[PDB]
Amino acid sequence: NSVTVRQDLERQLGELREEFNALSQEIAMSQLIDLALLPLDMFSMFSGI
Amino acid sequence: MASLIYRQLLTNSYTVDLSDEIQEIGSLLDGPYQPTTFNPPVDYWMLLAPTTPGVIVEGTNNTDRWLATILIEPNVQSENRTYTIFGIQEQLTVSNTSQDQWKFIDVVKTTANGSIGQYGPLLSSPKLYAVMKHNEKLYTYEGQTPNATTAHYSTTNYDSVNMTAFCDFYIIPRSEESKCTEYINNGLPPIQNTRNVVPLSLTARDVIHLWKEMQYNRDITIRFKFANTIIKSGGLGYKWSEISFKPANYQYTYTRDGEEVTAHTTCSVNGMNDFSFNGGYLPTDFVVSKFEVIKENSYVYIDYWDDSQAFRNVVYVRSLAANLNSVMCTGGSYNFSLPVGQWPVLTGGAVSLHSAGVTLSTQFTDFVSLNSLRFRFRLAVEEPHFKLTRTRLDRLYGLPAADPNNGKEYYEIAGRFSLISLVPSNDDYQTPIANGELREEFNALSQEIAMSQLIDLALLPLDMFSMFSGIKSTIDAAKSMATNVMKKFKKSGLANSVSTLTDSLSDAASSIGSSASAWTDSSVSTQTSTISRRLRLKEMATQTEGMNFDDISAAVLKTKIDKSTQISPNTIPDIVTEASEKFIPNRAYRVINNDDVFEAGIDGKFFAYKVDTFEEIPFDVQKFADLVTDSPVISAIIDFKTLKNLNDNYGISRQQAFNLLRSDPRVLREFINQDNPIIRNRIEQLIMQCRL
Amino acid sequence: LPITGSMDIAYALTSTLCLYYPTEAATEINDNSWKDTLSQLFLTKGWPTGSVYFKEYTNIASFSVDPQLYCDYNVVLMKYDATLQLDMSELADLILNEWLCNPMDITLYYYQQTDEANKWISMGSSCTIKVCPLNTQTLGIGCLTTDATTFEEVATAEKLVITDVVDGVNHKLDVTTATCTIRNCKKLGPRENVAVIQVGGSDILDITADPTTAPQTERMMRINWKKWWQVFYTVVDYVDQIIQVMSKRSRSLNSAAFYYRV
Repeated sequence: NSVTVRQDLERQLGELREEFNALSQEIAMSQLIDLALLPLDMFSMFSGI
Repeated sequence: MASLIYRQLLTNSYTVDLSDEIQEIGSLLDGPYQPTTFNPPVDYWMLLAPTTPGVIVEGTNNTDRWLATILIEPNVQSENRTYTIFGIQEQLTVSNTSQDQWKFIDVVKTTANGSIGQYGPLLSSPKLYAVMKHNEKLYTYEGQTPNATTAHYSTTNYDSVNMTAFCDFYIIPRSEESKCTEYINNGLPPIQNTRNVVPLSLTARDVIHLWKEMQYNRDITIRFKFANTIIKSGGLGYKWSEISFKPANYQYTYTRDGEEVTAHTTCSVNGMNDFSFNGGYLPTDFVVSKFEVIKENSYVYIDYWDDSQAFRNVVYVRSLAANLNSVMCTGGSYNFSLPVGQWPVLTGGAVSLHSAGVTLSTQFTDFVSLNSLRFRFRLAVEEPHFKLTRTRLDRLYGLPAADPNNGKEYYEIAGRFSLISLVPSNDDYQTPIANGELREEFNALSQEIAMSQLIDLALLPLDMFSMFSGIKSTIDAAKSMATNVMKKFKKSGLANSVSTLTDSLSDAASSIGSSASAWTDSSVSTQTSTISRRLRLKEMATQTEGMNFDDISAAVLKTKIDKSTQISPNTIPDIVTEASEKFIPNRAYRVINNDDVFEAGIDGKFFAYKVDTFEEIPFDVQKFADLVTDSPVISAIIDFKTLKNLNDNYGISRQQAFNLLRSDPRVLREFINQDNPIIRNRIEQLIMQCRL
Repeated sequence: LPITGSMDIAYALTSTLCLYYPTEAATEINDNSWKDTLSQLFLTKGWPTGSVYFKEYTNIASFSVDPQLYCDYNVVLMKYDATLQLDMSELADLILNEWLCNPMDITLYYYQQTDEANKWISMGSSCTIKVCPLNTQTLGIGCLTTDATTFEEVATAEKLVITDVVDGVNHKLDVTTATCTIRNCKKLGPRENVAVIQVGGSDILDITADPTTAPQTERMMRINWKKWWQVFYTVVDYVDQIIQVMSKRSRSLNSAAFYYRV
């Protein structure tokens, strides 16, 4: 029974694009290929989400 | 391939159950209405809901008995109370043990001027009464809540019984009986479930209501109010029972750059809270049963109607959106009336309104039915305090249902709404402003489709999205379009066939082949035809190679759906269900075993040949049945007749023939390009058969 | 379109000029025929007769009302003061840059920013711009959706305002829509047809909202003064450099406004 707290905002989509572009180096090759080999689905996508 | 649309259709069909559950929640009360006189027909119930003490309802006979109803509030001990029964005053004894549930008592006079008694003990928190008149007997609610029965009497002149009430009542047919108890034994039903939301004049006939898109982007200035219902309990005014929110009506006028637009608005609230301020148990003290306040988990709805060139095209909506601007509502002082001492005063209370949805709605004023727009509003709690002085109620937030008017006779909301309507334009002029043969047409339209594009489309599989992404839809009906087609498809002939095959397979875990199996269960012709008919179900087993018949059926269905225009959204499930079964009764299948090929036809054809030079081979049913159980199966688009005619009249190479036996799309399309008359004849004969 | 040439082969008016002056200069000079004298001086310099127009403005704020110039070559003399530097910078940035605007409305629509090349421009007599942000579910933060008093002030008693707020968040605006009109404009690039000659002391005229960038291009000039005729003589006698520092219109989508191109 308190006044509703102001909902938080979201990180700017431009900053999101900058961060995702900068994250390029930290990716392995063979492990990524083997992960792409494994099929995914709606339940497997958000396991850590 | 393109057959996948069938496989998904029966796959996710189970989801309809969930929607069906919601449908049963959405599967309706008529009322409320002004207290008047009428003759409610037989097979109809009376769902009365009074709140104010007084004579509730009475059925007049003038020749048969007198029926009277008295409502008694709690917190009153054994005393005598006076009411106005049939216009003649009468005293009645009242003794109540329950403290938060009101009680109804039936009074019966043996004749027009007989003796007076009190019986029919009813206790209920929502204070709801049920009366029925059917099959030479009168029904009335009897028995303690929640589960009870109906008292039965038999007195003459049933159909002429006209019961005059003094409260709000609902009329319901017999079939909603399961609803009625659920709407009687389980609290006051929400107001949005009603048909005639506003308690205004009563009508017994209310009905809930090639093209071109038309866009209307206008502006609205909504002025709306609230409405309180206050009742005083028993005793001598020392305590009240209910101070609640009720629907309100407001009709006004404004300017829209010249026009004196008449805007009719109605308001309602749902999901409210009920704060309980329970006083002392002594008979003489300030006690309040329920204090209805609005909080974050409660919403307020506004129904808006006004004459305009936009509102006259709302019956069919393509898209709808709202961009309202939030408006604050603040309450005023509400002073109670306590005869002795200082009466309590309510102060404070303030909220804000924001728009989070919109749809169509129904509204009536006198006898005019309307197709109104219902705007859904979410609420937010604010800074100003809300307290009840003279007591221990402090530090609460919201807005009380005591005096939200705050002196102002209207609350202003200004915003812009944009909707897109569909209007019947038989040409590119004469656009209106105000608001079977399909079998033959579908069968006749099926002679002009091309072949190469048909094969190309049959190569690309479809899904639940591509099937309806090319057809225009109405947003009201597009909500339930996949749901209805899947519900009708789960009752299709193919569904029965697959269910029977599964049941037989499972039962087999307890002929014409080598041993017992779920597929070996002119005599040769008949047995082979039965085998082929059962093998038709293999197309749902994903054990095929290359293209299949169902792919062609789906492709032609898509093409003729796109080309056709005389089909309503209510008609698609029937067409799909009939087409998925009746299409292509003349199916052929062939299987390969050690350079030998056996082929069987549903119509009764059976042949066998070798892959080297296409020499006729005597038919052996045993090996066919032995191998077709577990082996690749390929739809015989090119059967033996076309293949032999091609091998004779045209000099094909081995690769082409071997791929044709496998029905490779590339070589078949190459033949289509060459425009060989035999392949054209085969394709056209196959296509012509596609009709209802 | 591509350009093909060479770097080893020896490869090598009819325009308009507008001079902008404060009315204080006209008051100080105390003459009526000095326009004729300037025209004849330009004719001596090598400009055709009757090819120069002069435009006068009552005040800096008044000239900030739709400042759209109408010359191919533009040089404007700007008054100097230390108590109105913000509006001077606003006028300089609006004149020296090209903008493409869109109509707006505050009582019906919400607005936001997504790129730093887009800003809000309000022009008219006086603009009392007030704004506060919202959340995803449209609830005021530090403000109420209907209360016009809790709205934060961003512009008061200003004749021309260029505002910029944090991008990516919807906002609600309040102003009297009878004394000033607002438009949503994007900075397409540099406007090379104009130049500002700040007649006074030190320059604070910033042409960007980015603090880390302090662009001092060759199209901004500063000069001290004690008599207006000195400034006029310096401007007229040095047309060559101030003209070769500018260029023609580079616009890809021209606007609809009056132009003076004889």
